Amino acid sequence: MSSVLKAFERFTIEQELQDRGEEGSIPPETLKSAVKVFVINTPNPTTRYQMLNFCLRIICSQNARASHRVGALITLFSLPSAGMQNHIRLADRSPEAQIERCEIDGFEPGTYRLIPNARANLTANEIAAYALLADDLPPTINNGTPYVHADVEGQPCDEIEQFLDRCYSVLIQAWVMVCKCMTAYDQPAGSADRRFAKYQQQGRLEARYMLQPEAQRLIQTAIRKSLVVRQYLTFELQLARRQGLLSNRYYAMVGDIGKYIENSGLTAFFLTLKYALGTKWSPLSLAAFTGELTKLRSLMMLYRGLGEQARYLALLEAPQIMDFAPGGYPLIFSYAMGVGTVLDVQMRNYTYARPFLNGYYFQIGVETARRQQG
Amino acid sequence: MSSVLKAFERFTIEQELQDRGEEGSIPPETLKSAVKVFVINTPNPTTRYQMLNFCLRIICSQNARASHRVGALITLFSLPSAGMQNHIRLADRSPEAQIERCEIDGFEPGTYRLIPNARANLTANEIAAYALLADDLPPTINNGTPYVHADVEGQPCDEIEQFLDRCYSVLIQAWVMVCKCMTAYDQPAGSADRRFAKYQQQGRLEARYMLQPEAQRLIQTAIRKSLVVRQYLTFELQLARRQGLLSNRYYAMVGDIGKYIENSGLTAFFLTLKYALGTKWSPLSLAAFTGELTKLRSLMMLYRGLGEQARYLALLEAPQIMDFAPGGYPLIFSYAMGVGTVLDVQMRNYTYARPFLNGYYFQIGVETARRQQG
RNA sequence: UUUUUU
RNA sequence: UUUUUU
RNA sequence: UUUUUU
Repeated sequence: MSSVLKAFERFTIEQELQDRGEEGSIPPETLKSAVKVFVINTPNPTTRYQMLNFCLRIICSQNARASHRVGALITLFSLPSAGMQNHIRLADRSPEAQIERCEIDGFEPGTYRLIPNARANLTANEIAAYALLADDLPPTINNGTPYVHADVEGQPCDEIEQFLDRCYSVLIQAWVMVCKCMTAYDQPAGSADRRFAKYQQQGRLEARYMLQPEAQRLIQTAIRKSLVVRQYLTFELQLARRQGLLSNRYYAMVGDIGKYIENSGLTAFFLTLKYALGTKWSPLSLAAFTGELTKLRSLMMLYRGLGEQARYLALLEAPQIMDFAPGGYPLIFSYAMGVGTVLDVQMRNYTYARPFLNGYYFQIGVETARRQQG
Repeated sequence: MSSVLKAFERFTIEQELQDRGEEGSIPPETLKSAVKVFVINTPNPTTRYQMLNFCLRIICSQNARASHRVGALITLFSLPSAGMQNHIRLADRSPEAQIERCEIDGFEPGTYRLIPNARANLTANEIAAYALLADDLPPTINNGTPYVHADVEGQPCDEIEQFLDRCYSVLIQAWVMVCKCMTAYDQPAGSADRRFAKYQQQGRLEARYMLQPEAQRLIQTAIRKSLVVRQYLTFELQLARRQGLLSNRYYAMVGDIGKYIENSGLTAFFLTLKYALGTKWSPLSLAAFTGELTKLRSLMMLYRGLGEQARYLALLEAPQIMDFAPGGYPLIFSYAMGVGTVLDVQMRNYTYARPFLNGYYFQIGVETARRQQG
């Protein structure tokens, strides 16, 4: 019959799209750890280099609380700001944060101790705790500094332009690790290898401030296992896609790597799109099977409806990412892999063997490709 | 099925075009090095020749700060201005700059020292620093001067018209190096060879003021690794495409070389356009594969939407350049190369062998071409 | 009534 | 749940 | 990421 099929499609579409909710939903007000973020009123470049080393060590430290690592990351990714108050008021949106502003006047010389402002609210004890924290690197980190070349922490900085080189090499390493932070981990990544090669050859990444592979993996894990940091990263990426061609050097790098971050972890979805709705002959083989096809169509409507942040799924780990799973269309997925295994050799390195991979439809993908070619 | 394919196309288009943001986006206010640019109130041609040699040496110097090289380049490319204040207020737009105007009254005779104005704010110490900086050429630069013929720095200039010849030969060499500054480097470039031959034979380039190959490579690198300079270059090119046929000699040369600068580094994109959407028979072979085709169509919409500056991608290194990468359509790219390898012998010198180059589709390009011909 | 998979 | 490439 | 030609 026919009208049954039409009602079937309309039902699929509605049941998928109904998970939209309201965009301005203020979720339940849960427990939120108090975070202390460091703000520097006037642009003291030596203070900022000190703070960058401070926070990189905090994050690299092992005996640090999660709120400590979060204050560290939110201060670190917010150092290039001119007026840092109104740039931390950007993370202020995030519901899972109750940050308090720490008005830093400087560092006690030669040591990691802090020098608070007058209006700021700080006691010496927490300062000493921070100090004893800021020097606790794991034993695998060689030479007691996160960088590969130990002298870098010792290099003095009083000119804004050198601090900018240092800060930006640091942050580009950070974002490059964020790229595969939720997906590929505990593994030396050829992908991050190549992204680092590219950003060196582009002169944005300076081997003068390269970080050791283990410190890279460490900051990757440390940013993954926090959330307010990733909400702030998404705030930043959505600012960096809002600027025109005229931009800072920072936001430019931000967007350049965001072009790699976006659409993270939805690989099976997009590969199915590519090797079934891209190759003009897939319904030529899978024409009977409209369930998966309307499934995918619903998924695309959902994607576009989700908003601009739809690309930051695996980053924000919002619930919706479960939808696009390849379980919702295993036959078309098996065919898409059976195609990609011959229309690409690079894809043969994908974890495409799934529990629900149809063997015969993968075989049909293979044979269709080999007939297209042979 | 069909409606799946239609939704697929619409989704591709939207996901590509949504990266537009807002044209007037004022990015995050990051750290910006203070730049001192030299302004000459009244048209003193001897002062301007002195300043041109001053800045060319500064840029060629090795022990100079980045803010120094930036002040140098922004003064150099802004010497032909009549009222230099309101021509530096053009670079004033750029967010990554906080330039301060240096009201120069002249040079102390026989030396590189500067003579400030009354209202200007300058101390002797920075003047001496500038002086000791302005004479620090690398050892590979022969004869202690950037030019090939040493006497040129010694040639006195009091008449505007000679200063103009010198200045403009300098600047045309600069722009010719800018042409392949982000793309092809650390290599003697036959392209810059031919552009220099052309601009000599056109009488715009004067072998009297030719610069040595190594000094060329040096200024190329020095302009690449700065950004505010490239934002100012783009300001200039967008002024030079706004004048009619009636123009100065300067802006005319500017635009003439901009016709080579524009659409920089997007070569794979345009070659795919040329050898797949140019040759009227490519869908004749690749008709099934509509994914890449709608991909390209989205790319073109994005290009046109980006604005007039869309041609200055690799120059401005704005984030968007990542989009047009040949990774987003490897099969059509392999076919386009398999075609261009027979419909052109010049293209055989392109770095077309990519990791994701399909061998069989390159082979199909080759065979289709050889059947068209044979 | 329920019962596989994600 | 994730996993190739840019 | 880039890479031929004008």
